[PDB]
Amino acid sequence: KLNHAVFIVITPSAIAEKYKVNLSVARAVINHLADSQKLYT
Amino acid sequence: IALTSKNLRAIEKVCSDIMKGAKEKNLNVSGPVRLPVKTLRITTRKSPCGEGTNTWDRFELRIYKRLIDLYSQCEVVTQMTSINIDPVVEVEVIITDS
Amino acid sequence: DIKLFKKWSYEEINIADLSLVDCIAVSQKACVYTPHTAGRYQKKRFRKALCPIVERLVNSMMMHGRNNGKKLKAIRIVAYAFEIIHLMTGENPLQVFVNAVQKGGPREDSTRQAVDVSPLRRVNQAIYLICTGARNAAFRNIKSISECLAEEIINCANESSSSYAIKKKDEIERVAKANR
Amino acid sequence: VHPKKYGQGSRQCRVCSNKHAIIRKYNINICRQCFRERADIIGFKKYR
Amino acid sequence: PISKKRKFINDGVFQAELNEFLARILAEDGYSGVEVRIRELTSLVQKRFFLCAMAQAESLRYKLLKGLAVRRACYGVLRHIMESGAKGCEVIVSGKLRAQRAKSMKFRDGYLISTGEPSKRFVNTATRSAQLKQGVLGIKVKIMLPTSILPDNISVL
Amino acid sequence: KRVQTFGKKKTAVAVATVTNGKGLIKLNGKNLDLVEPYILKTKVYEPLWLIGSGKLKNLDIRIRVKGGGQTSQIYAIRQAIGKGIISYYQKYVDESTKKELKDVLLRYDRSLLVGDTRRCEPKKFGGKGARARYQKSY
Amino acid sequence: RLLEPVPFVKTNNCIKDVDADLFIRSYATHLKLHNKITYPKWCTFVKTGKGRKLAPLNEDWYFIRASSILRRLYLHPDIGVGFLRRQFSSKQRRGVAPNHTSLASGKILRSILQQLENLGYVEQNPKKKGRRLTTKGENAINNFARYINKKVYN
RNA sequence: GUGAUGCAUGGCCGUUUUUAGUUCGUGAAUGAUUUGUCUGGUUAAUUCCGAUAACGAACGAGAUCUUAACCUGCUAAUUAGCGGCGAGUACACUGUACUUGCUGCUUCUUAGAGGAACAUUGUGUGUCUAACACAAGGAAGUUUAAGGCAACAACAGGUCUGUGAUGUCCUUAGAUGAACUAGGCUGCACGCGUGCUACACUGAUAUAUAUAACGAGUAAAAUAUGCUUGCAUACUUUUCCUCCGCCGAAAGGCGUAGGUAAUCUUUAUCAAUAUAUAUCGUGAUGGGGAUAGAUUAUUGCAAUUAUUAAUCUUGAACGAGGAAUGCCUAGUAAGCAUGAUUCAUCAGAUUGUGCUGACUACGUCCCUGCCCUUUGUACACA
Ligand SMILES: [Mg+2]
Ligand SMILES: [Mg+2]
Ligand SMILES: [Mg+2]
Ligand SMILES: [Mg+2]
Ligand SMILES: [Mg+2]
Ligand SMILES: [Mg+2]
Ligand SMILES: [Mg+2]
Ligand SMILES: [Mg+2]
Ligand SMILES: [Zn+2]
Repeated sequence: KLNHAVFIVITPSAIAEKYKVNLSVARAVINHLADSQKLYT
Repeated sequence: IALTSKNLRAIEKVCSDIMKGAKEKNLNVSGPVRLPVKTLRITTRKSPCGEGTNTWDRFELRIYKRLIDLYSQCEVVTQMTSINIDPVVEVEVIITDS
Repeated sequence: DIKLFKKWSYEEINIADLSLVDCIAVSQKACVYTPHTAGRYQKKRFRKALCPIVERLVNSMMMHGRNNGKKLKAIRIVAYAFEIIHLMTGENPLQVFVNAVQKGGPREDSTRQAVDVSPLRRVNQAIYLICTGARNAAFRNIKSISECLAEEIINCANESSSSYAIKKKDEIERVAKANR
Repeated sequence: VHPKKYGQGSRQCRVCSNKHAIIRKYNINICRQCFRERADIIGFKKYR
Repeated sequence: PISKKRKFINDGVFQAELNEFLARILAEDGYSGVEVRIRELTSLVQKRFFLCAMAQAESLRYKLLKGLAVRRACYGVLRHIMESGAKGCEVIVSGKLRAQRAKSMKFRDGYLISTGEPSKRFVNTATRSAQLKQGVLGIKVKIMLPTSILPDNISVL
Repeated sequence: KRVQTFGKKKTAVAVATVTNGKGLIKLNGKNLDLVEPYILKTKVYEPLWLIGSGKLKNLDIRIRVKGGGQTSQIYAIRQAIGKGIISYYQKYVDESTKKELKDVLLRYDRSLLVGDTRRCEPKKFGGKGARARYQKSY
Repeated sequence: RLLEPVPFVKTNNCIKDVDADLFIRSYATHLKLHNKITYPKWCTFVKTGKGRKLAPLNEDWYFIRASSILRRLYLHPDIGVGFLRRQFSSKQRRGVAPNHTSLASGKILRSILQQLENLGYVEQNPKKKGRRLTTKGENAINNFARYINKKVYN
């Protein structure tokens, strides 16, 4: 099991791997950074 | 004029004959237009019983509808139609201005 | 100019195998902009040799029943993988793919005793292996398919036994050795 | 007498009065075995 | 008002019915016909409406009914067919026939093509079930007619 | 002036009317900007790229597509374009240029000029598909 | 996002020369800005068609639908309610029995059409068949498309 | 007589078998018989060649038929289009998108007659025989792909529950005939089939966008008069496909419209996979929709043992499946739907049709099953 959390070189999978998070949260993070598959630097 | 029939070659022959008749005189005849052959397909299962690897057989009664136009008087068209003809080719004449 | 994906040109690519060149044609008429060719690659024995490698990869990806006959999706996935390769682990993705292919073929196989492998067959195996591994990685993980596939490709290029395909190849080789 | 107008037992084969397996397309109303025998005379030729 | 498809099928059905009626009536006739003493027949049709194989079959059936030695009859039929200029024939008679169990008996003369659209074209076939002592005897006659040319031949001059 | 040819992939006949004009190129009433999916877009544009965008500033093109699915339609369109441009060249422009264009097309691939002859084979009884029979348990 | 080097010029005149989804979105936005069309009563807790077994999840889906309808109208000569329903059909998974195609809930569509006619965008033609676009409405749509194109160019 | 008997039969169908096999004339070798019909090569093929106590036939194969494949830019033009052109409505430059009204071309649309591939030319392998492999040309090079047709002989295969094809025996008014009223074929500790749906993230969810092909579509009810809900009389749309307009969350309803059909349903688009953008986020989870509970309809004389449909809710098994075993080689597998058949109503079936379009052979006799020569047999019900 791996119950990831919500309350606390860019791709969603990577984000998930790193800080242990839901991928909706990863997406949100990505969006924030910027401010159906993803690629960011 | 609409020529409905079951037998292709016969129908074709009939069409040819009518064309020939037309070519005599006085007839602005549009060429024979054969229509989309709406094929009656029956897929029956062969074998009365349920024995044997159930083979079907696609029958096809393929009706040939044929169509042809003219600018003429009724009697003349009737005369033209009289090529003798027989029970096989079903003829229908339309004598409308429209 | 002639190009693939309007991005990776494959005039820069290199090979250095001979046999593999003979087998896989990325050539003058096997130039292509997007994998989807409606080519007649299986009406002859060796007509699969003319086939571009990207197309083959896409086909391989296409596997597994509930995802079968979804060419476009596969193509998209491969594009994504290529992009990833370009970005992270920076190199011409085509070159990487080629390297992976070179790596991938088991050179000797077992039979009912050890025998050698034709180049085309080896290439095919490599193509299969890479896709299968990727699929495995994807299945009931989270990661995503494109990312996983990309990772696999990179591993193949490296020639490192962390990925599955390479491991399989190694195993096969070992078996062959044991046989003869 | 009970409603015999809409059901399998309502109508029958033209040929042999059988209520089972009637080709009811195009108002042929022949049970299929019989049709198979008379497909020649009706003008149903097997091509493909 | 009735549609073309519907009409055609109906016509076919009518034809079939007519044929069956003729068969029922004319046990004493060399029947083939289907193109329209006879007065009654005409009346019946009105009420309803608002060399050859079939003939040979009928003849055979009649002979059977009369009560011949079977084989002899078949031979005679074959001879007749030959006389009438047939390139080939075939008769089968299966059923009870003398013994209780089984017994299908072939009677070929000239060559009889079976497979292809040529078969469909260049053979007339017919099937009658002659009811007899303790069941039915099963005629099937098959005649290959004079061709308008067969696909197998390549006649060099 | 104006030239009408077709493409053909599976069922999906794309009829390309190639006329004298400014160089727009369209489908029924829509620009080739659309087609539909972004991925396949290149399969329609490819002949143009091969021949050069300047060569088609003399030639307007309209394309009427009918029948088939998506990919097949695209292929048909491509085929129509390939036949179309070349046909135009053969008539109203020179022969050498036409030949050159043909050569270019050949070098790229088949399917642009010559058609894909494949078509859905009839399903057979005892199964769902053409070959695929049902199942025996013994 | 959409833009790219193409081998031709685009006559950005009518809506058929615009990318669809984006255009629809823009139209929805415009509608919202206006407050030209309402959101009846039942809209906020209805299901768009048998097959959906679930609410829209878009908030301003009605507007989007309306926009789509407009586009459809522009595309075709005379278009009914049934046709519209057919257009906005999806696959209905019947759980265990295999999927069928599912006709949309037509009521909402009808309501939308009514609203449009009230506002003066669509037109029930006594000749021919059911409700096409009204000329003014068409013009407006064209203008909007043009605007969108301009924006994209910018 | 949908009684008994398919081991009494007819016809029809299945399998042996879609494989290549069956037979004759004469000749030759006490008899059954053999030869022909074969050591070999070749073929999809007793298909050919070559050898030869045989030579020569005939059916079967092949040919033929039907489609699908590409052309005549010859034959034809509606109920198909393309233009031609008026009339506009929008915007571009100095044409483009869209509707109403009028009427040379045949590329697309329909469908008749023709054409085209024969291993043609090129090069290999082959008794340089029949033939094969490769290359070019070409729409096409595995008889181009697919069917249809189906010899001889059977099986004691199936079917008398398809038949007024049909024998005998039974039954014939307290009928095993017909007709009516329910009930049952669907009942369930369990075993074996054919399927459907799943087990998720290449995915569900929800919006948006895209785009098929084959098709198939015409005794009961309404309204008024006369009398006691019933009958009688008069009169006319409706019985199937549904456009469209309104009501209805939904299903459906009511009103009307076209269509006896290349005209209308509807088809320059009736579908889903597609694709694009959002919500999820690997958690029996929004994967999954079993089982259940309660309505609103429709069909029907009649819906409970729930016809089906819809709405709300119920959230089961299942984390890719053991022993076994099926199907398949190019528009094929698989996925995705959909038309038709049954149909008063009801596809999870069948049968067609399309759409997305893989992998892997391009062979071999290892298994399995057929066939052949030799061989052995005490089997011939093999
Ligand atoms: Mg033959
Ligand atoms: Mg038996
Ligand atoms: Mg012998
Ligand atoms: Mg044959
Ligand atoms: Mg039962
Ligand atoms: Mg069934
Ligand atoms: Mg087996
Ligand atoms: Mg013995
Ligand atoms: Zn009957």
